Amino acid sequence: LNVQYEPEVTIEGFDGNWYLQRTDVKLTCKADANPPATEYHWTTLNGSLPKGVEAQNRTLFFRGPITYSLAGTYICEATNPIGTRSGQVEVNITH
Repeated sequence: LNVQYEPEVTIEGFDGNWYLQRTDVKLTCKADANPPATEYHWTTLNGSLPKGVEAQNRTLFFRGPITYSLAGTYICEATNPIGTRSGQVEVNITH
């Protein structure tokens, strides 16, 4: 297209406060750009992946209900010919 921009990374899924007993607590990472992407980077603020999440492509599928060990910042970066952008989300567990 006439416009070329670095991929816009967005987090989708449960919008709001995350409830312990809910399977709706999964998140999807989307990068929107003129070209899809050349590379995709998925990393959390802790640099590691929790044992409660099942990762599939740019989709964060939670294996079940959200737990305290599932709380934190999930970030993803997309590498494109126009640049690299990252999106993050901060999940908190209800009390």
